Amino acid sequence: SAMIEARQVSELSTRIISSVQMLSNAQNEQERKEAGRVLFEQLESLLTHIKELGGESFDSKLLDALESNVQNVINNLAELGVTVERKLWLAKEIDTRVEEMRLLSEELEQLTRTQVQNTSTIAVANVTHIYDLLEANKKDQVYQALDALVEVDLDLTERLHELHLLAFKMLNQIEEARTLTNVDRIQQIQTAFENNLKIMKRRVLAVEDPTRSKQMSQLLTELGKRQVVFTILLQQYENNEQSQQLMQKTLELFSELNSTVNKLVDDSNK
Amino acid sequence: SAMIEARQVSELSTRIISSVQMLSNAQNEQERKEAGRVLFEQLESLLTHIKELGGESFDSKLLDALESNVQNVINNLAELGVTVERKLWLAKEIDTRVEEMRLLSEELEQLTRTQVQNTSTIAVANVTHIYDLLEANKKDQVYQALDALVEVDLDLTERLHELHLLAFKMLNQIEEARTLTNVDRIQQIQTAFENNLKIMKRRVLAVEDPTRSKQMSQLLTELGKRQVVFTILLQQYENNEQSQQLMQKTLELFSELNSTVNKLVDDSNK
Amino acid sequence: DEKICAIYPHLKDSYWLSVNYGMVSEAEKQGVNLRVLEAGGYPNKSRQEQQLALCTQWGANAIILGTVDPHAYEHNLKSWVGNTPVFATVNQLDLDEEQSTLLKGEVGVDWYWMGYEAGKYLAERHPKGSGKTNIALLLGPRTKPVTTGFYEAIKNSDIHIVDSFWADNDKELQRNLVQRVIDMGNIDYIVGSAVAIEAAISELRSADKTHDIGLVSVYLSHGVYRGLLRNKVLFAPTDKMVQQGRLSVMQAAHYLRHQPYEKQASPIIKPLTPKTLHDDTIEESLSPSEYRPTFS
Amino acid sequence: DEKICAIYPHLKDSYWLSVNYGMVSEAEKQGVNLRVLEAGGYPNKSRQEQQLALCTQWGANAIILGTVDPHAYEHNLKSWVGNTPVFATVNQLDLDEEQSTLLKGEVGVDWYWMGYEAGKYLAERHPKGSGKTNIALLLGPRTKPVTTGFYEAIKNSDIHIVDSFWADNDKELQRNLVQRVIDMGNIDYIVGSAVAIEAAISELRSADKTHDIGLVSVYLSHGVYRGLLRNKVLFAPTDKMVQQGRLSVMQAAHYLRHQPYEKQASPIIKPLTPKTLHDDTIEESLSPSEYRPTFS
Repeated sequence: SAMIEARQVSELSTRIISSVQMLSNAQNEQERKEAGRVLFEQLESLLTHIKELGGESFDSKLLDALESNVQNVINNLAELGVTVERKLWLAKEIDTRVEEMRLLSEELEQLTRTQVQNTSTIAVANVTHIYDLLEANKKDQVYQALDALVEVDLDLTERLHELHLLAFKMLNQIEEARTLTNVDRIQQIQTAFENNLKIMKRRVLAVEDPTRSKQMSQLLTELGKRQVVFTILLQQYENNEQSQQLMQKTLELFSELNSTVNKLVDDSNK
Repeated sequence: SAMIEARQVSELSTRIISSVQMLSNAQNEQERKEAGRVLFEQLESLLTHIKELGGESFDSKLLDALESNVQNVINNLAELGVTVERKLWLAKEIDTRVEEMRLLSEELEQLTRTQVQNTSTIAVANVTHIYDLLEANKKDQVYQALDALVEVDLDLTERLHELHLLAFKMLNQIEEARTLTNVDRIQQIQTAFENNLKIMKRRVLAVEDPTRSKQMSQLLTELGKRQVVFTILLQQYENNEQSQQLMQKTLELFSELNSTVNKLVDDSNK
Repeated sequence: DEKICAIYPHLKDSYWLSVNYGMVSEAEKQGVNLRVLEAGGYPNKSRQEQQLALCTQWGANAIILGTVDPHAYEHNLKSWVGNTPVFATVNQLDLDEEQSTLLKGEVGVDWYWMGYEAGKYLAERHPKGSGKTNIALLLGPRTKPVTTGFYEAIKNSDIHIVDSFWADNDKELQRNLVQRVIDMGNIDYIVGSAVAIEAAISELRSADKTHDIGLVSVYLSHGVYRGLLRNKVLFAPTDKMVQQGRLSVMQAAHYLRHQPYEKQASPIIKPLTPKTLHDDTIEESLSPSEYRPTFS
Repeated sequence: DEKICAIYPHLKDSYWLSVNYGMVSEAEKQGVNLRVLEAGGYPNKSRQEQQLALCTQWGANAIILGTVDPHAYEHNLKSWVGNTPVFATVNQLDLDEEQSTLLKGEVGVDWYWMGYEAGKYLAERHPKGSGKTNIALLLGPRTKPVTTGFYEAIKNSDIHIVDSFWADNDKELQRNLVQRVIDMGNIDYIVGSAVAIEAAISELRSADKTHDIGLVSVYLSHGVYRGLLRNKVLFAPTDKMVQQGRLSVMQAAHYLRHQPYEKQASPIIKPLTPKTLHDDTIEESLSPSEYRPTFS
């Protein structure tokens, strides 16, 4: 009757594994609740059988090595079931935190575009003015106007294009961040975002324009704060790594469990 | 003696699975050559044993159902071992094809920056000229100069900033493409790259500047061609999807195989 | 000092930069504490909703609002501003009877008349039987007042609208269309938005087609203005952008200070041609040169 | 017509735009078929290598080359151009004895003398014992000829170099440094690259510190020039960028047409101050206005 349970165990062992894999590749807090809930029942069975088979022998050394193999297998499915739990949370967090950052970065991109825009209009307004000065033959004020056109407008038009270019890059980064799975890229974008943010923070402070500099410095310090989204972007990866090692562990444990349920199916042959 | 092989099979079954998983998560054409080469030997053993056990019974219905279960398990490890083979190739292709595109996109970004640059210098040169015209009291030519400053320079400065902004976006896309694992993002970037490329291709044709328009139109048509990198970026995903389903199949097949090696361990009890 | 919080759809063009100037200028003369906020642009509905709410938290005694969409806030205004007084500007802000409680004033212009004025210019230039004339219509985004009025003033005028192209109101988009028009080469005039005429000015110089295609703007802006000043444009109506800005502040100030004020004020549209740019007329339309966007 | 293929490190500044003009201008007068190529910028080594190779495939009879790095091609030139004749321009192109086979000519200027000239200006402005004077040094990227020569002309001159800042030669980078200098506020002059002086012109206006800090450029460009013209700059030397461009074409043409030519030509540096901008002197330094980058 020990062979009756042994095979019964070897049989349920396989269905368990295919239930953990299933648990692993679960997506919402439903496919998780399921692939796991059945993982549960399948386990309570591996136990009833592992228990009965636990009577067909009384070898101290083996009965303990069995009690042990079953716990390890249980803690594993446990730690793994928690990982798939933590995964769903990280995804929820990241997707949330990113979008927050996007709305900000997008505001900043538009706020810098808006300024590039204004500089043009004003340059045109500024040139129109020169036509008047020129008419009235106020030749000095003309020279002075042309000076400003260069020392101020043409110079600002460039500084702002440059600034808007960064805000644009900084946005593109936040857009790629939400679906970043590759660890090296997460590494790269993180420090790139950190460096960009820094020069950006400095370029704005120098721009002589009250309300606008504050607006931007604010947006920047705010984005700077949600910068941690990158750390948690790593944990995502770090955790999926775990989730995979655990799975590979499950196999060694089930192998070890049976390599013992077998040594046990004997002794009842003595 | 049939129980001697049955357990022997159940034992090697587990070590095989953990060898396919290992094969799966292989990276260079070496960890592949290995995790698989041992997958091979472990298989040639599952066979010697599955063969001997093939003698302890002569039930036509079962002996055939066994011959069948073993082939399916073999074709599987086979199809899977080919997938991990195709994977390494796709990675090699993509990483290559992307970099090709990057060098081009980067050239285009610099070529458009270079033009923004020139427009400034010329605006300054153009304004300097007005100082002379103003001196000589050639008041007409001054008005005309101011006209050009607006109708041509200030207008070009914007058109080019806009163009350089696209080339910048188009580059950022190619930089994210090489580590794109997420299918939806690959979908998005692909059509985004396709749409951008199109307007870009049009904006340049209108820019009145001989050598430069050709240069860019060339770079653009060239990038347009390596656009397929996106399709193969999907195959990457499409293939990794396969590779995972196959793994889940391996379990059902090994389960089915033993669910038969067991029904077979009997009949030798008759 | 009373706190007035203005809110624009955006502040990236000659128009609103000019409205801004008047709002800021009057806000000074009127002796009130101003604070202006600009949404990201017309498609930024959410942003403006929060700005409306932000204006309230700031403790605005009165809120001037340039809707980002007419029918927005129609059944929500109070859930954003609460019980604060709102004065519409430039854009039509229509609200349901329950929400219309807050509307203490409106400043604007019927854009039908803007297009009409442009239409009338062309009509008198080419009356019935004086000779068929071809037009292109770059009026922007997709019935529209500007369009309707333009058509009404054309009715019975030997002027023919060959084709009509629409596209967002972005420079590079209009420029594209303008070029499309230059290629069909059988047109004599391009009636379009200020941004399109602006584009056409350069495009027509580049293509040397100046003197071959006349430009008529459907509204004013620095650029279209400077274009007029330098005979690069034929006509443009002005709806006094600067003045609309003042009026709105005046309303709000008067209301709070319990003074008399037209509940529905609106400047008087005025036609502009190169030989008729009257100083006092533009001073109430466009912001001065060098003047930069001010927010308080 | 002989085919001459020129190759620059880049073509994004006043300098090379000016070299380009001369190369294109002479190339016309000289009656040869020109084709110019520009690397992405100085850090683009690979790109230039392929352009060199591309020039050969084009069948260049002669190749003018503005190295992206002196020691590059030092032991490879032939593996890129083959057996084609190369003429160095602007930048020093040194090759090993085996590769020096191709060097049919060199056009350039010793930049030590550029910095020297700027140095000399300041030295005569403040001789020994006339009163301590403080300088800032924004010379760009990290011994350097410009620096060395500037120091040699300062030696024994009551002029003190308070601090020295380096950074790439980008406008926004120099601007940053310029601002850093304005804050330590105990400086009287800023000797820097044309791009830095250009930046300082605006920064000093913005900070109203004009008339408080003098600007000395270590080389010329439109902008630094216009800055001189309008007394916003005190001094700048010119190494005749336009002329260097001509000379190089002249060499190449003469060589191929078996004519006499200086194997190592170099224009004559000339000092520039607001009251001394001689037409013929700038005509050989800066490209004309409106002139746009030409590649054939």
